[PDB]
Amino acid sequence: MQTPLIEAVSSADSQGRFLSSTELQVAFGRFRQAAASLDAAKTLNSKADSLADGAANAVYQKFPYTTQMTGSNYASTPEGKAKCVRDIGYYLRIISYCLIAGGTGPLDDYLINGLAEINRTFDLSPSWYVEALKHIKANHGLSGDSAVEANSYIDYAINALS
Amino acid sequence: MQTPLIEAVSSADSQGRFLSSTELQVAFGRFRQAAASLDAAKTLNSKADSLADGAANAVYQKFPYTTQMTGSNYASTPEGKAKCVRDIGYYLRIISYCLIAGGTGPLDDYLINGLAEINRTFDLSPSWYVEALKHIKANHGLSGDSAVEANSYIDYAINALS
Amino acid sequence: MQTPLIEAVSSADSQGRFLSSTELQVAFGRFRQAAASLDAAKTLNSKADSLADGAANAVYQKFPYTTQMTGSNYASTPEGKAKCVRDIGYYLRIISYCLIAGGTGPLDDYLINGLAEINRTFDLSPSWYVEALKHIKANHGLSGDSAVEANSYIDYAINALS
Amino acid sequence: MLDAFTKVVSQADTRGAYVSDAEVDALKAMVADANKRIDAVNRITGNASTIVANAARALFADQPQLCAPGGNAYTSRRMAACLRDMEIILRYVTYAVYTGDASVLNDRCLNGLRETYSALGVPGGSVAAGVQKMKEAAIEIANDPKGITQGDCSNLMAEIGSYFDLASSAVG
Amino acid sequence: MLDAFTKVVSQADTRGAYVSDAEVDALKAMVADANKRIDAVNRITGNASTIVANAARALFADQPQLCAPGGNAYTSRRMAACLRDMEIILRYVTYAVYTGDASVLNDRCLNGLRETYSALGVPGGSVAAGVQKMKEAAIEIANDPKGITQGDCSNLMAEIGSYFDLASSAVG
Amino acid sequence: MLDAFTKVVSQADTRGAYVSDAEVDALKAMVADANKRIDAVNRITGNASTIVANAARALFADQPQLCAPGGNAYTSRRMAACLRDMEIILRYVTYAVYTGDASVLNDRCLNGLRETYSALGVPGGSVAAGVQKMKEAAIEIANDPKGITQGDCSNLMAEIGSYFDLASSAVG
Ligand SMILES: *[C@@H](C)[C@H]1/C(=C/c2[nH]c(/C=C3N=C(/C=C4\NC(=O)C(CC)=C4C)C(C)=C\3CCC(=O)O)c(CCC(=O)O)c2C)NC(=O)[C@@H]1C
Ligand SMILES: *[C@@H](C)[C@H]1/C(=C/c2[nH]c(/C=C3N=C(/C=C4\NC(=O)C(CC)=C4C)C(C)=C\3CCC(=O)O)c(CCC(=O)O)c2C)NC(=O)[C@@H]1C
Ligand SMILES: *[C@@H](C)[C@H]1/C(=C/c2[nH]c(/C=C3N=C(/C=C4\NC(=O)C(CC)=C4C)C(C)=C\3CCC(=O)O)c(CCC(=O)O)c2C)NC(=O)[C@@H]1C
Ligand SMILES: *[C@H](C)[C@H]1/C(=C/c2[nH]c(/C=C3N=C(/C=C4\NC(=O)C(CC)=C4C)C(C)=C\3CCC(=O)O)c(CCC(=O)O)c2C)NC(=O)[C@@H]1C
Ligand SMILES: *[C@H](C)[C@H]1/C(=C/c2[nH]c(/C=C3N=C(/C=C4\NC(=O)C(CC)=C4C)C(C)=C\3CCC(=O)O)c(CCC(=O)O)c2C)NC(=O)[C@@H]1C
Ligand SMILES: *[C@H](C)[C@H]1/C(=C/c2[nH]c(/C=C3N=C(/C=C4\NC(=O)C(CC)=C4C)C(C)=C\3CCC(=O)O)c(CCC(=O)O)c2C)NC(=O)[C@@H]1C
Ligand SMILES: *[C@H](C)[C@H]1/C(=C/c2[nH]c(/C=C3N=C(/C=C4\NC(=O)C(CC)=C4C)C(C)=C\3CCC(=O)O)c(CCC(=O)O)c2C)NC(=O)[C@@H]1C
Ligand SMILES: *[C@H](C)[C@H]1/C(=C/c2[nH]c(/C=C3N=C(/C=C4\NC(=O)C(CC)=C4C)C(C)=C\3CCC(=O)O)c(CCC(=O)O)c2C)NC(=O)[C@@H]1C
Ligand SMILES: *[C@H](C)[C@H]1/C(=C/c2[nH]c(/C=C3N=C(/C=C4\NC(=O)C(CC)=C4C)C(C)=C\3CCC(=O)O)c(CCC(=O)O)c2C)NC(=O)[C@@H]1C
Repeated sequence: MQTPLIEAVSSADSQGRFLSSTELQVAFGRFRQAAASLDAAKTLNSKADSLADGAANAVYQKFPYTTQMTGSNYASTPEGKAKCVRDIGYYLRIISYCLIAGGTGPLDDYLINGLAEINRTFDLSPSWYVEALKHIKANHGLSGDSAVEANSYIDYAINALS
Repeated sequence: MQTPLIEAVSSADSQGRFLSSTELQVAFGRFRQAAASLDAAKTLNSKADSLADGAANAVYQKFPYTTQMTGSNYASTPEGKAKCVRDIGYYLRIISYCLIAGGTGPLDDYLINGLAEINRTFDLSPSWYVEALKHIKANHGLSGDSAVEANSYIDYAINALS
Repeated sequence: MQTPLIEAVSSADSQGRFLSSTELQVAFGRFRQAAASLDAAKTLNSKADSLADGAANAVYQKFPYTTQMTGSNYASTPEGKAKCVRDIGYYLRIISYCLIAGGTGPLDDYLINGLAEINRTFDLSPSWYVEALKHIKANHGLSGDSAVEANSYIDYAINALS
Repeated sequence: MLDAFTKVVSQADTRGAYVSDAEVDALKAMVADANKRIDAVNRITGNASTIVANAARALFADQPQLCAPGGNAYTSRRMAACLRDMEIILRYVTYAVYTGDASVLNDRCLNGLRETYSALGVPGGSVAAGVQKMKEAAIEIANDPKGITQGDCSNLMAEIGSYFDLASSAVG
Repeated sequence: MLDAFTKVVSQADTRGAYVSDAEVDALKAMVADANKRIDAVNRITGNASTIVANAARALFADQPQLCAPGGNAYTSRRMAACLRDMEIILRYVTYAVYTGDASVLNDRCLNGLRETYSALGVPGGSVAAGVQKMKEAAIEIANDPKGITQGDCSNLMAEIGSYFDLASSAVG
Repeated sequence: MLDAFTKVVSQADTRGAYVSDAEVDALKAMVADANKRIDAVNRITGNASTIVANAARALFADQPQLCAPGGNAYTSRRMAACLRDMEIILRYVTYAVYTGDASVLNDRCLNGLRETYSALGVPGGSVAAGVQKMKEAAIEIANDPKGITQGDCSNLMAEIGSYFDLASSAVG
């Protein structure tokens, strides 16, 4: 699962060689950002339930048919809304993992790879999750480079859905 | 073993896909001829011993040395003639299978594949079996499309021997 | 392990075929030289300890630092000299095997393949063994085609070290 | 592979016998019903993504731990792999229906599959339950009396069923 | 692979020893007889298709169920595969005779062959009987006293025999 | 493979949980010490051929039968193969130190290695002793107090050690 560190080892290993000064400098780079990103992941944890509801509410506003039309794939029921907020909690949790890992690896392995197949088979619209992500982006309440990173992960997820 | 049905499945499977309307129409085609061919196989069964002797006699006429020259590979003995009529019974039986299966598959898998190697190693002349097949073709006593099919299988066997 | 005989079988086998008249003539060639080469191997056995010391002495003359400089890789100790004469005994013994086998196979499989890696890792100079081989070449005391062969094997070893 | 006709041929050839009159009549009978056979293949094939989607929904309603975190269909990659297996098994089943023989399904899909799943840690029991849900969705679709000439497809649906059950037994 | 000379070398190298005077004299003796060796390889090689054909005839006379319907050499494809195996084994045997060592035959032909045949359902016992028939045909041809300078090839024929017997034991 | 950060992530994801504050602080602590980590990787990497050479010397002094004739490191080809294995294991160890997780070493080097050595006849016990000698040479080099800013690398050296010990246990 791709992080700056694993990318370097995978390059070195595919060429049968020991790590280079450059791959060592990759690690310094990763370690220079790490602590502010780790902090960002902690604040996302303390606001997760709050963000997830807020996001799911923002989806029900933008797409009112999702609250009213009956059928498995909609939030017209207690169970439908609970599925929806769950899915939003997954995007949020998996995004916090990207802050921990210093790259998109958790996003690729846990969510993005197969996403189209999931959304098609279960009749879930990608645009729904795009709105939820937009809400998360505007309310996480992060600042500094933590925000710029978190937002890169959110943008990367929106782009996979589009 | 190739029949119209198996050819279609093997095409579909090698392309990782479900069967097409066309492959369905292949099946209709196969099923439209099947019952007259099944009938042909039944009449060949009721005349097999008769045809096999008649054929083997026709071979002993055309090639008189096969009845007189001594040695393993000839019909100069009770055992030699019994081997010969056996082999003719195999061509006839395997031909009846082609009528059942709707294609040359049984002929390819049971008789034709390796035939040259068999005939060379055991010093059997292909021309002998060509004569026997010619006799079968002129006495099966089949009519309609059954005959045209049976004869295609007989021709296909003669061609493999030439 | 390559000898004239094994080379022929490996050619025949890689082409899926039986041995040719030519590969039979290869064997005659090998067998025509064999007895004089077998004799050469016997005389090398009876002079091995003598040659090995003589050779190792010739190395200590040419490269006096090997007797004086301390450290693992030198003959400055009882153990260092005993390692050295051992190594020389290996080149001599493995050369006698080439006379037995009618080719360089034993030299390739037991000594030459990996030699550079061994010499580099253990800080042994190839030039040392080149001198030892030169001494062996000038004192084996062989004549006729036995000498020309033995000398080809010695030259082949010197060339691998250079 | 074998189809229904070469299956009968190979059993005969093994005994050195012609196909009997009875076996020939049994195949004629199968030829007479072949439009129905080809409808089932057509209907299942054309509704493949619906049969997979609905069977998956029903499996996960019955077995929600499969897709909760730490479950073997949790994460999009594993969910997609699971749906893909369901599709693959349905595809081999349609091939067995078309040929009228299980051998294509056995030889190219089921043989070795139990062993593949245990080496992976995929719960074979739950795959079997997924296959059964596809069976139900598939037979409802294949045996729908609307938009089709009316008649009896009872033996054919039992045959379709037996291919789904073979898939369930191979992994369960 | 090893030939007779490198076989002796490898056993010596393992002990850190020079080849003994005795072992050297044993190889000289083998060198003195080498024309006979090369005749046997030549004669078997040049009569390969006859040795295979006749051994196959004798095997099937002895074991007619192998080629009756349902037998493992029935059908032209299986008969051809059987003849091909006989040829392949004869070819590796000629290689062992030429090198004067079994290793080529063991390493490239016999190792794993018993396991291959059981996975296939080929009757190893009958393959062994086929190899023995090739042994008899091959030794009669190799030891024919016509058209050759007269002398004693007794030890060489016993050696040829032992390679055929190794093939029989590896599968039987 | 996993690195120290994704190792923590994967354990959390399995429980459906966010990484805890405690686990986050544990990783921060590892981030604070990361210059030391990268020195160890650098120092071992840059002295790789010396660590291998010296460990090999010490192994063979302790176990001279390995390289006497008939020993499994006797002949230049086998000696070279042995040195190469030592280098390969040292290289995977440096990768585990850099990532801060054993998974790269387990997945790409150690898994299946015991089985490889027994099929070959390589003495796993002696490979384990060779790895231990590399451990000693490597830690002396990594923890050398000359030419480096002064401080405490105790936990890091214990970690390096545990990767060498994992390699020893996988084959010994
Ligand atoms: C049981 C499966 C259901 C059912 C089947 C059934 N079908 C028919 C008749 C036909 N079926 C076809 C099939 C196709 N035509 C096509 O063009 C394609 C795509 C290539 C397919 C798959 C055809 C041509 C016929 C004949 C023409 C027609 O439409 O009538 C019957 C009638 C009897 C027969 O065997 O011919 C039956 C009974 N019937 C049911 O009620 C079941 C729910
Ligand atoms: C036992 C196997 C039979 C037998 C063998 C035998 N052969 C010889 C002599 C020779 N054999 C050859 C062989 C070949 N010459 C060729 O051109 C080819 C094709 C490349 C081959 C295989 C040769 C050159 C000789 C010497 C010349 C000759 O023909 O005499 C002997 C004589 C003793 C010896 O070893 O030289 C013997 C005994 N003899 C028998 O009676 C056995 C049935
Ligand atoms: C225990 C392993 C030994 C030790 C380690 C140690 N290192 C530092 C400080 C640094 N280490 C580096 C590493 C590199 N700089 C490079 O250019 C390269 C090649 C790419 C490497 C591997 C760097 C940049 C520093 C900071 C600058 C410096 O040189 O001081 C410390 C100090 C504390 C810290 O973590 O920064 C320590 C303790 N110290 C010992 O005494 C051990 C024997
Ligand atoms: C909320 C924005 C909208 C909504 C959601 C809703 N989702 C589902 C069902 C599923 N969602 C997934 C998604 C994931 N699975 C994963 O493993 C991951 C990565 C960790 C993701 C993102 C999956 C697999 C399902 C189906 C399986 C399951 O039940 O868990 C439903 C139910 C769908 C159904 O057909 O039953 C609903 C209702 N619904 C809305 O209307 C909102 C706009
Ligand atoms: C009759 C036209 C002539 C004739 C026949 C004859 N045949 C044989 C021996 C064999 N024939 C076969 C052929 C087949 N084996 C198969 O499996 C199949 C496909 C199902 C075929 C067509 C084989 C394998 C043999 C040899 C093995 C065996 O004995 O069964 C013989 C005996 C040959 C011998 O050398 O002993 C004879 C006499 N002989 C004539 O003269 C007729 C003109
Ligand atoms: C004598 C010319 C000089 C000399 C020799 C010396 N050699 C060694 C150590 C080794 N030599 C080898 C060589 C071989 N191993 C093989 O298997 C084969 C093929 C059969 C060869 C040629 C190897 C592997 C070693 C190291 C392992 C071992 O100890 O056996 C040493 C000791 C080196 C050390 O670092 O301890 C010495 C001293 N030394 C001289 O100064 C002479 C000029
Ligand atoms: C869904 C109902 C269940 C489930 C499935 C699941 N399967 C896999 C992984 C594999 N499945 C296969 C099976 C096939 N491959 C083929 O080519 C064929 C046709 C011949 C079949 C039947 C294979 C080979 C794999 C592994 C290779 C790959 O992923 O392509 C997974 C992934 C397991 C993992 O840990 O990565 C899953 C999740 N999971 C469930 O829980 C359901 C019960
Ligand atoms: C004839 C005496 C017996 C017999 C033989 C028979 N063999 C096969 C199939 C195979 N035999 C082999 C063996 C080899 N392949 C090699 O490359 C080598 C040299 C290294 C050997 C020794 C293999 C690999 C096969 C399978 C693959 C293939 O067919 O090429 C068959 C066919 C079995 C089947 O069911 O298809 C037969 C019939 N049969 C007898 O009854 C005799 C006792
Ligand atoms: C040296 C300390 C010990 C020793 C080693 C030795 N190893 C081999 C042969 C092999 N070793 C491996 C191991 C790997 N290959 C890889 O790619 C990796 C990384 C994933 C490892 C860890 C393999 C695959 C082989 C066989 C293939 C090859 O040679 O490349 C030998 C040769 C054995 C032989 O008989 O030829 C030796 C001698 N020997 C000792 O005695 C030491 C204890």
